[PDB]
Amino acid sequence: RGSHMIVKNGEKWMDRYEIDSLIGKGSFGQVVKAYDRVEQEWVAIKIIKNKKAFLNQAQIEVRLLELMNKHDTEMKYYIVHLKRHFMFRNHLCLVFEMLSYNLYDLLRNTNFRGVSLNLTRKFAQQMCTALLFLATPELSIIHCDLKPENILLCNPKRSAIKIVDFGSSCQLGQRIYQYIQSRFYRSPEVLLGMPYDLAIDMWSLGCILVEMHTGEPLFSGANEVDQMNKIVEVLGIPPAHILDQAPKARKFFEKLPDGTWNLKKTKDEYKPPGTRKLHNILGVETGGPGGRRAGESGHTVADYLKFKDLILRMLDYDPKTRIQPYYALQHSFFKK
Ligand SMILES: Cc1nc(NCc2c(F)cccc2F)c2c(-c3ccnc(N)c3)c[nH]c2n1
Ligand SMILES: [Cl-]
Repeated sequence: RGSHMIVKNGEKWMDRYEIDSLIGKGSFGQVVKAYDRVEQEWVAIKIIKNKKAFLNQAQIEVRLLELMNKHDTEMKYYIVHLKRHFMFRNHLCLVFEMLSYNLYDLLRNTNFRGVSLNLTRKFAQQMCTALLFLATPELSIIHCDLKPENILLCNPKRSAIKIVDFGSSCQLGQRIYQYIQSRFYRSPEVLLGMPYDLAIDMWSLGCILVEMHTGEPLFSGANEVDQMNKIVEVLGIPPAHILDQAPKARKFFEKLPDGTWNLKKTKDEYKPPGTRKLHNILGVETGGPGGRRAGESGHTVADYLKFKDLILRMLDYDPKTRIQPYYALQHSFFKK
């Protein structure tokens, strides 16, 4: 009774799946680590709730990464592999490859100190490859929920990562669901109710990489007004040419005499627009985030300037000008 299924541990499904542990619940239902008796390998099984909303979302997710499986390319390997699917005990079940803990657990491991710029660089490259694969014309898949939680390590003692959770995913010209992207990673086009393309995932990747290295969220809004006001602290007021074409622009800003845009009141107070420099957040010249990387190998001002430039390309207010996967992979921040 209710949405969920039966958690036991030790139970064996279809004389094939030996269930030993629950990895973690999601909005969509459960994920469990089990053993495959016929393929002789470990598997994580996504158990979708017995509801239309989540089932319909699962059917899209199934369809999208089946489509990804057709492509002959090394790059497809940065997306989680779906081995098979079957309905069982009235639940849709997706069998995936076993991966490891997410990048939010890896940050919690360091007590939110952040990982090294060297590891942040490896993550940034694998994700830029993954976003590139998604952008293949035949695919043109917009994940719409990229965040540390949906980025998983393959093995806990190694740097290789993959993207998971394509329940929220759509395809370029579509406007299916009311709510897309996690608030902290929500790109400003989505905050202002403007149409969105594959550019919104690159804005999420930008916020994620800064958090990976500083150890904390770049823009941690409690609500949508908080989110925009905190993005404005770092990047200033958005372009007038953007705010002039945005349905929800007059939620957060106000048109002035000069045809200019100034902020609305705190109601009841943020740092003035663009005064919370990304220079001091990364601490390019003050020994890295909170001074914690001072003296440390591979944490030079030169290295912090290249990372800073690349993140600022990814945090472009303009989705037309924001850096695309193919070109972010040519950046000096990755230069060999
Ligand atoms: C250790 C582990 N873990 C995994 N999942 C971790 C996890 C949770 F435990 C709970 C909620 C979301 C989530 F990604 C997964 C998934 C997975 C899971 C969900 N959706 C997709 N598309 C893939 C595949 N392999 C996994 N391996
Ligand atoms: Cl709000």
